[PDB]
Amino acid sequence: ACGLVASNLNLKPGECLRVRGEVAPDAKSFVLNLGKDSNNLCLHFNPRFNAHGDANTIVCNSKDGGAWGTEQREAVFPFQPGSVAEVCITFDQANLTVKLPDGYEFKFPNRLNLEAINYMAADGDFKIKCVAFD
Amino acid sequence: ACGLVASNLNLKPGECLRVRGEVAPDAKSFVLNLGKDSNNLCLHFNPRFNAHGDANTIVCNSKDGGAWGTEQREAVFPFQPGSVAEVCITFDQANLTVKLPDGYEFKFPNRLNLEAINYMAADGDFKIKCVAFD
Ligand SMILES: CO[C@@H]1[C@@H](n2cc(-c3nc(Cl)cs3)nn2)[C@@H](O)[C@@H](CO)O[C@@H]1Sc1cc(Br)cnc1C#N
Ligand SMILES: CO[C@@H]1[C@@H](n2cc(-c3nc(Cl)cs3)nn2)[C@@H](O)[C@@H](CO)O[C@@H]1Sc1cc(Br)cnc1C#N
Repeated sequence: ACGLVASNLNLKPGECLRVRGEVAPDAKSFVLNLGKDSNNLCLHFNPRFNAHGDANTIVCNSKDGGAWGTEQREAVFPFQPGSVAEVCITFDQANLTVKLPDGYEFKFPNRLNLEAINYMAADGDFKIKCVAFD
Repeated sequence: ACGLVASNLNLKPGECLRVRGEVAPDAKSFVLNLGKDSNNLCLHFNPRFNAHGDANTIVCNSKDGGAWGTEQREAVFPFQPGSVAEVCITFDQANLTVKLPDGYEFKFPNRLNLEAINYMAADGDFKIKCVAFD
């Protein structure tokens, strides 16, 4: 975790986390992690421009006691090298809902049953401009 | 800090950090810490409504290897219990500049000669709602 790390977030079900940043002009990939701590992530949100054998694909996963879950890939890639992008995340007992920069929404299943999200971390080719907590 | 803790901020000289939060309805005092880590703070920003023998006074200090420096007190207190408040902070080699909710500005000397601020923490009667980087 070499980008921003925030802890003690106490983000509750139905509350909105908003992250705005600028995608690097030569971006390969970037990451937003949410969960309890670095080893227990309800969401690893990983847009891949050209990385790990994916092109223009969002890969999401969970991490439970340091172990990756099953990957989920999306049908849409509303990111552009160089461009500002905002991502909004909420959750309930069943899913996280991720709203992307073109307003497209997808759900990622809530695997860890967290009562609250206490940890967020950013990494890769995305410079954070702001974060809002409900 | 029961409040938000952020690390890897990489805030550079001349960049503006904007922190917006909610002052608790019955607020006694709150803290914003900036520096290298919890033991090495270029700014401990401590508005005291009624705490530690101060009434409606901003106390600022530095912390160097765990040691509190010489306290600085301000003549102005533009905070109200049960309100939103924003503080904006920048620095150079000589001083931090703190801009308060009514636009009042004061300087606090840069005693640790930090060339980046990597650590922020909130504590006490203030819930961080938003953080912006320039
Ligand atoms: C390559 O690693 C990635 C992981 N990764 C990316 C990053 C970073 N990117 C930046 Cl930017 C900064 S840090 N850190 N770890 C992660 O995205 C994971 C999600 O399932 O996929 C593969 S590992 C993996 C997991 C499973 Br399940 C199956 N196959 C593979 C692979 N390959
Ligand atoms: C009381 O403690 C405070 C310190 N403090 C406040 C908090 C918190 N407030 C919240 Cl809300 C959450 S955590 N934690 N530690 C700090 O503000 C310090 C600044 O100089 O003054 C005194 S200690 C001190 C330092 C010096 Br130099 C001289 N006298 C004293 C005292 N007393």
